[PDB]
Amino acid sequence: MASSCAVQVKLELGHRAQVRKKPTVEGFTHDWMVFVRGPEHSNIQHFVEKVVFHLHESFPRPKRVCKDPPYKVEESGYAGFILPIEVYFKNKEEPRKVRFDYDLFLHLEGHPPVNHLRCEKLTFNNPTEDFRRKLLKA
Amino acid sequence: MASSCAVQVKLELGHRAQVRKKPTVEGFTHDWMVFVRGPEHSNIQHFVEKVVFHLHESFPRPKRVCKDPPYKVEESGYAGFILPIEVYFKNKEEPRKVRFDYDLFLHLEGHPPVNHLRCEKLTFNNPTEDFRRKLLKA
Amino acid sequence: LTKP
Amino acid sequence: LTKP
Repeated sequence: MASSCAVQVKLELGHRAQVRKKPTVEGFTHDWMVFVRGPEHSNIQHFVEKVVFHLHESFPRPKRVCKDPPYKVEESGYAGFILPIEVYFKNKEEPRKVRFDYDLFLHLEGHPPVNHLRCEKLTFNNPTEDFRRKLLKA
Repeated sequence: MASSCAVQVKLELGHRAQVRKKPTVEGFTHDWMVFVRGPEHSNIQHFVEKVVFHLHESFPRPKRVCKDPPYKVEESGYAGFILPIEVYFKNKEEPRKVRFDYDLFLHLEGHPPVNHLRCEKLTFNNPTEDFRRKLLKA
Repeated sequence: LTKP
Repeated sequence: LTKP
């Protein structure tokens, strides 16, 4: 074994938020949608087991898991927050996952809707053969 | 569209030069052996098709091929020279080969027997499936 | 607006 | 020695 391999994949993290016309009963003022995907519709399912979106404690059932695309959550509330996103790979070893602190921000009323995209590069050094294969079918 | 991949492999270029106690008939004074192999006893045959050792015109049949390990030439002579070495890959694309200019150098009598080792790391960005598989069994 |  |  001399041959070394480095694999990169691109994730995208992003979200939409817009002002409701009529606030909800809880006084939710905004509707929003956060998600994770690969670019140009790449099958990230090949190497992603699951994604967990950690909503703020103010949310009931805050820890939201998607095992299958689309990796997203659609919700209503009243303010933005730091939104930890855990992406879990189909990997027998390190890294088993990765954490991002996703700035889920809203805009005030009178301002345009949020439409935010955060591109993220992951690098893997000398994954197993199995994981290298899933990574690269993606 | 998400997975880029890069692969380094190591080669070793190297040579052993040694004075003959008795010169030959043509006035060759040293015996030498140039070679190409992988480090840590790697089997570079998986991605090497063939090695060619371009000997100086002063040799007859100067262009020497090895398709199979060992990739080496053993010869007698009376001086060192620049010794181009082409390594050809089991590759249907670019790069199909690589050329090095090797310093096959001798030491005069009285001096020690030569034993040199040159490292080359090679980089292959986004090879075909087929060659990456070949690259990584080695 | 942000939730602590 | 070396051969050009």
